[PDB]
Amino acid sequence: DRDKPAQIRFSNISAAKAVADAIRTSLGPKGMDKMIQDGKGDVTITNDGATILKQMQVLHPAARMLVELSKAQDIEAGDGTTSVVIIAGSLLDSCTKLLQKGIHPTIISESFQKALEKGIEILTDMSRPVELSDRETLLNSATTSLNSKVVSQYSSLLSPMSVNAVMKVIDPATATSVDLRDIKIVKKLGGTIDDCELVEGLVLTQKVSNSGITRVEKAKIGLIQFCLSAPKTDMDNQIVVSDYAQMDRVLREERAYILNLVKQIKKTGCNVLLIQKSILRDALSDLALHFLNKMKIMVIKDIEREDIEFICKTIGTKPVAHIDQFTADMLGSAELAEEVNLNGSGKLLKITGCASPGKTVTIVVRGSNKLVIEEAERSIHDALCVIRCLVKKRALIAGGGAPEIELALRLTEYSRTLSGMESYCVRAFADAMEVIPSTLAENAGLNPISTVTELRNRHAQGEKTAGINVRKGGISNILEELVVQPLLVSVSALTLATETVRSILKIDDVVNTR
Amino acid sequence: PERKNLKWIGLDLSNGKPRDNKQAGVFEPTIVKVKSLKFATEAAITILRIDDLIKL
Ligand SMILES: Nc1ncnc2c1ncn2[C@@H]1O[C@H](COP(=O)(O)OP(=O)(O)O)[C@@H](O)[C@H]1O
Repeated sequence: DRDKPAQIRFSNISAAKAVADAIRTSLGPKGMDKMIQDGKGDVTITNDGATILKQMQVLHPAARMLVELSKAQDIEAGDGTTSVVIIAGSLLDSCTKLLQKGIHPTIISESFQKALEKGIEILTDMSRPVELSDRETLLNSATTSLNSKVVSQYSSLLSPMSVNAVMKVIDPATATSVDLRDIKIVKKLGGTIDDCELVEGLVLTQKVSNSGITRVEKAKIGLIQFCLSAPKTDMDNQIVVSDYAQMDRVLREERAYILNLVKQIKKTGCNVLLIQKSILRDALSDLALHFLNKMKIMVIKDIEREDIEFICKTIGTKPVAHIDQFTADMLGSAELAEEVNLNGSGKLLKITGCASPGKTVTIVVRGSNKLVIEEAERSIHDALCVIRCLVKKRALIAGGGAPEIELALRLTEYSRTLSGMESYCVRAFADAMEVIPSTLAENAGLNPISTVTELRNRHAQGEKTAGINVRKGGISNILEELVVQPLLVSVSALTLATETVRSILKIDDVVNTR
Repeated sequence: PERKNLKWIGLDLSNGKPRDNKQAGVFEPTIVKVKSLKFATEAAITILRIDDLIKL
């Protein structure tokens, strides 16, 4: 009937509001910390919203939908994964009082879609475009958008890695980017972090052997995937062992059995073999390794699946399996190998990979004490992420609360100008846009209502004036502070929030189960 | 403002009478006190920065 769907909608709205209010005092650089307690008694201090959203667990359709929305927002854009929850909560709080009066959800959804389209068009018409066909303007935009993510010393430390990673000019200013398609940043322990340089081909870190000379050029990779494990017995001891007889049998089975397979395999050119991880093999027979020491020995272990996928994509080959194989589709490229250490500990080999169809290049970073390596990794990750976000479009704008107030005033004037019963619903959107500046003013340590009123008055008087400052603690113009953000991080977020609100509003009736 | 080396009397352990801790007192390293004050301030700031402890 009508009471059951109304109660279901009220319960869903209450659950969504509780989920949104469980975390709210964390937006901005001056956010509060939270100590999450584990099930065993361990406590962990954190302040990121994504970690708290992915760590906690709760069974509810609205909570699962919000988690999926946050995950999609973090995957698509990559920044600002906490404002969408507040936007959805404000929209649901507005829809609550909209439905309390007696309005059909179809008109409310149409008004929300119209308001979203108007806000998107206003954000696109207000933002200013830039250029990026050359390298000077691109480097200027990079150094202008990179000096506002972390602290000053960390920024100065990551600037060399940033300008080394931004030099990867492969796509000639296309529509989309492939920064997540052919990038494999490895990590190496030991040495100095200053010894970093872009490396093509392939980089490994496992010792080949320990014999005489191993400086050859035979494809430098063994395309083999068949089983190399020893045939396991049916039980411990099949018979009674004491004197000879049984000793000679096992001796011949250990010496004159796998050696025949090694001989029949080594009859083909390019004697390069390897193996994957030693997660299922108990112990490898060293007699086979001693017999393989002659006529050139080359073996590399500790190989994962991602390494195989990277090698099969950079070179441009396909692995083969099975034993009955009389083809010749397993060779590679021969150029140069056999590398030594770079004045320090830790074995690491590099291959530049000359004359190869795949121009994939990675960055080999280092560090010490496992303290500046992960930080630099996260820094270059955020760097290439914001670089891809900037190269995806061309529009940019500054943050602080001014665009939110501008959009709220525009929606208010549009609802005042546009006629129809839906305009009231549009007015609800006008009351669901002044949450970020109020939260920022509350977290800064000033009066939020007075600051919001002053910002609204300044926007109504001189259009584009200033916003909300954090370092100084007042109202200063943003043009002096080097801080900007792309337009996609707002447009995509607003569209996703509107879609989630429409999906959670269109779902009602009864919730049957099995 | 008359001087900075004198007029720095303190407490005494033998009895409850102020005694000048210059002609017969025991000096203490200032770096130790500075590090202790810095650690105390850091601990106070860390404790005050903690909001809630609920499993979120
Ligand atoms: N330098 C700055 N000056 C003013 N506001 C800032 C500055 N840096 C960040 N902010 C504000 O902080 C908000 C984001 O805070 P936070 O949630 O900690 O980061 P994220 O959204 O990337 O997770 C943004 O809305 C932005 O307005």
